[PDB]
Amino acid sequence: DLSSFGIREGISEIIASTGFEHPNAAPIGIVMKGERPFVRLFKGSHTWENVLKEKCLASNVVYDPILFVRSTFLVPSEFEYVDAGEFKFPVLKEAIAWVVFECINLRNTSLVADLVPLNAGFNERNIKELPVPNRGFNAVLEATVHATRYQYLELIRHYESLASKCGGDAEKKAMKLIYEAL
Amino acid sequence: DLSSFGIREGISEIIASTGFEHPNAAPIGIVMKGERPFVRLFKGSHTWENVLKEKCLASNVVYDPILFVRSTFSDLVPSEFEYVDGEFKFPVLKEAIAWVVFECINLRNTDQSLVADLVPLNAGFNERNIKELPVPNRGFNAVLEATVHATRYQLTGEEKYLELIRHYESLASKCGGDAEKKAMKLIYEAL
Ligand SMILES: Cc1cc2nc3c(=O)[nH]c(=O)nc-3n(C[C@H](O)[C@H](O)[C@H](O)COP(=O)(O)O)c2cc1C
Ligand SMILES: Cc1cc2nc3c(=O)[nH]c(=O)nc-3n(C[C@H](O)[C@H](O)[C@H](O)COP(=O)(O)O)c2cc1C
Repeated sequence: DLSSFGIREGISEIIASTGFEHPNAAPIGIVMKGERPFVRLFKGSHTWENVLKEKCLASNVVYDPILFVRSTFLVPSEFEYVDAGEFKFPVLKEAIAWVVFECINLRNTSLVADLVPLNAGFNERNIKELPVPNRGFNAVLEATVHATRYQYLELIRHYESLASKCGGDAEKKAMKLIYEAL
Repeated sequence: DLSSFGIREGISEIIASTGFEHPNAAPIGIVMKGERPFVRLFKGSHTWENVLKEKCLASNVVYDPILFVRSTFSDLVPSEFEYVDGEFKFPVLKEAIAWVVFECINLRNTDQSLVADLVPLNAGFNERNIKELPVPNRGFNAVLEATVHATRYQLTGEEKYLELIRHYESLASKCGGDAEKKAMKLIYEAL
């Protein structure tokens, strides 16, 4: 039941892990519009390269804005390996919940692929506080989108003030990290 | 532990319930920056009037964008609330994920706002209301922003705001589910 692992109606903003041979993480929206979940991957990214080669991707639900930003620009010790068929596949140690997916029906449009769930897990250890809407966290999320597009600088500058007004220390540090990264 | 009930560092966007004698709900940001949480209420609102008289307010954590927009632009009906416990009961939302009843203290005017610190009196969790895992969704986030800009459009009349609402409608349509798309329709109807 994908809903329990954060894969929900609309576009769920998660951190996608890929790379059996070298783990990689990057924010990705998984889309759910009534049928199988699917992804639309910008061509050229390591996520795109990994899905083409390996046809596997895992979702990682993350509420930490620092992790979102660091993954927009993670080292192997940050990943753990979980069962994906007879292979093991990297997910984030700090994931609240993960689902490993086989990527199917690959088609260029970006690269689009539908997702078939292989295995899923929940990390009780990782939920310490109750999630609550925070416009500062939302602002960091909008900044990472523009950062990725930039890879826009003017736009990132605006979100900074919302992150500073509404964010906690973690949102403020994440926004600092974006500024440093570019 | 307030973080267990959704009162976290920074400004937590919740729906505040107030009104011993007639329950009222409205989106409000509770601010936490190292000490007691506090609220900055715009003068003249129903939440403001109830805090002034009663000095009590409850946070309600809500992930439903429909309830956000309805509480912003409408009156929730008394059947949407339930009563929880010092002496006297106090209204919280039945659809709240988690609620905290606070005594409002140190009421002070600054600017065109009433500021109050918050001392928790009681708190609860509604297991029954968590059915899916929360996940960041830019459509939900767009609904939140659109509600802010819509209130400013009512302020100020500026077209700058209708243009922003249209951009957020676009994200709600792309990224949201059915609930977000319904929420945006309610914003439009309200305007
Ligand atoms: C919140 C957010 C959502 C994103 N969603 C997608 C997406 O669904 N598809 C995509 O290709 N890129 C998406 N991106 C952009 C990628 O995260 C970005 O290009 C990333 O840095 C690629 O890194 P990689 O080469 O390691 O895969 C998103 C970025 C942000 C911050
Ligand atoms: C996301 C969001 C956050 C808000 N935060 C506050 C706030 O913290 N303080 C405040 O006075 N009004 C805030 N508002 C505006 C009130 O929600 C709005 O004026 C509401 O209509 C008040 O209704 P009431 O008269 O029933 O109190 C916020 C609105 C939105 C949509």
